[PDB]
Amino acid sequence: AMRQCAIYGKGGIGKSTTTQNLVAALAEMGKKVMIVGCDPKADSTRLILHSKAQNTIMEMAAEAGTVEDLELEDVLKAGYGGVKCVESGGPEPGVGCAGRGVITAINFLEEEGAYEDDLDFVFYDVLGDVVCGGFAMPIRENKAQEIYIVCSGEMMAMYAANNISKGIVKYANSGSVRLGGLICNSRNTDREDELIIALANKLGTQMIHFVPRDNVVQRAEIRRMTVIEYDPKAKQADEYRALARKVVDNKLLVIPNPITMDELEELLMEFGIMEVEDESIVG
Amino acid sequence: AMRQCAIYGKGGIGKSTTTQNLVAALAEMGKKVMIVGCDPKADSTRLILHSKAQNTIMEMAAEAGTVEDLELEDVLKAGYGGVKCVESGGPEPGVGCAGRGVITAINFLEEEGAYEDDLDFVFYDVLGDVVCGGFAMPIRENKAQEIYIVCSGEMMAMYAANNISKGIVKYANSGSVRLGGLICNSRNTDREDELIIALANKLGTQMIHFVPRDNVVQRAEIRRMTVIEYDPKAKQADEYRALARKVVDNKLLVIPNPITMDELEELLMEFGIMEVEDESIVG
Ligand SMILES: Nc1ncnc2c1ncn2[C@@H]1O[C@H](COP(=O)(O)OP(=O)(O)O)[C@@H](O)[C@H]1O
Ligand SMILES: Nc1ncnc2c1ncn2[C@@H]1O[C@H](COP(=O)(O)OP(=O)(O)O)[C@@H](O)[C@H]1O
Ligand SMILES: [Mg+2]
Ligand SMILES: [Mg+2]
Repeated sequence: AMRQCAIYGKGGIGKSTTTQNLVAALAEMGKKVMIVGCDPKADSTRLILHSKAQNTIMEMAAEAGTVEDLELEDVLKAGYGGVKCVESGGPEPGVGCAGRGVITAINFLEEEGAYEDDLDFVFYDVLGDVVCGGFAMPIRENKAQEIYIVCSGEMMAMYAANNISKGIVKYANSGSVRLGGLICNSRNTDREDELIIALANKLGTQMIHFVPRDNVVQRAEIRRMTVIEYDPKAKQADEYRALARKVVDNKLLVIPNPITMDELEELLMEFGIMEVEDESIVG
Repeated sequence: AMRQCAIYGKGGIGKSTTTQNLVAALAEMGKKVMIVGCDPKADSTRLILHSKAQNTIMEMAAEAGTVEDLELEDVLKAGYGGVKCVESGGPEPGVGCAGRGVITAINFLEEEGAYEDDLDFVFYDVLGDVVCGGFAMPIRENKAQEIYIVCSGEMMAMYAANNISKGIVKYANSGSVRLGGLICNSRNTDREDELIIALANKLGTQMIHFVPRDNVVQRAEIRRMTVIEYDPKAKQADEYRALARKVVDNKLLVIPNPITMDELEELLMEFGIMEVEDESIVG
């Protein structure tokens, strides 16, 4: 068996940091994992590969001739813990559709047998600011059964979580795409954990983990590593191991109940997030 | 004469707060302004209209029959300082193209003569996480001559600024779309002003204003107002008046020089943004 998972969320919310660290923790447990980068930023695999980034399927297809010309053994790259890595890429700004590379990449990986019987997990790291074109494809075409949304007490982050949830509902008449959980990537603000638990409950899911804000992430990433590899003893390494454990153990996969903007505003005001003057722990 | 301006930037960076406050300051000066919301979040006019939000052209066209059926006098709404307001709207998550409403809205406003000879400014408030479909239309179809990008020391915010700049370059062989400036929306971090000045210089533009992080924004917005209307004496009201003055006075409109991710990473490391442990002013 293999579990096809996607990590969605607004830009800069922590999808790639959270995904690569979660996947490093899964590899540390003995899981076989593939990361498929589905964000035009195309740095979703750099911490596994110890690299600047990774050349994209779009770039490699352009050099080879066509995508069907590429070899999977030439495309996939293995890094920390034997984690397999691939980047979709996408057109330059202002051209066609920012998500078109995701469609090409997932279809190529499926056609060429990348989904080996011994993989335990695939994680798609997907841009979530718009739910359309190739960014919607993992939901619309039933590629990722378990959606985990990285979010925070930020209105935009919660709005994005709600829109991804609407996408899941839209396509629920076929396939098996479900919301698996919210991951709160901390803004170091009072009652943020309570806020995302409350949002999860309104959507019908759970807050699968509260990831603290820890500057060790900046120190590991300057060195192109996951915290798991950079400092296995770090407090934050144990946080990603806890998230990985709860993902492995998770059995709650729902058709979510999207909320109104009235409900989103009520949550923010209920937990006093917009009335906070300073961080929970200054420094 | 009228100046067609667009405010771009990543989600949650401060486009709508900055645009509505800038435009309130322009109205306070005696300028005639229209805001065109080009973000599916569709809350780009609520602080001018004292409102929850505004019904969108897509919503109103669906109720009327077709868009060509709508009357401009029924669509535009005036709020604080006589500022005229309209929202594009867009399809539900998972459908067609998130930006399609922007195309319909701008074409309708142009056809129906919304661009009255007495308007001094139009501001499009445009989603900037992807530069494609209707989100690219204001650049591709020469609708906004002056692009101002709201950004911060956040890598994602600078990446977005660079991608919007690539879009401007892509379409520079026709029309007159130019980069007018970066607006730094402060994260209360050391040397962030210096970082965005340095980014502006590499792109060939300027940092037109450094907008401080001020919790008075949360207090005004809870009451559905700009800071300009909520508290005309506020320190932050004078910040938006300074931005408005520099926009009125700006004559630097360039074809930008997009940078590499290497250059973006070099900027972050040069100004020590990722090595900071606490905010510049705690609290
Ligand atoms: N838990 C965390 N603590 C500290 N910094 C974090 C944490 N999670 C993410 N970051 C930082 O936040 C920024 C954005 O994270 P990233 O995963 O690249 O976002 P996305 O992939 O959603 O655009 C990066 O600078 C990253 O190092
Ligand atoms: N200068 C500022 N100081 C304090 N809060 C701000 C400031 N600018 C924006 N905000 C807040 O940041 C959030 C996002 O701003 P918004 O303009 O809605 O972003 P966007 O339109 O780019 O998605 C809102 O909660 C807004 O009140
Ligand atoms: Mg990423
Ligand atoms: Mg907005």
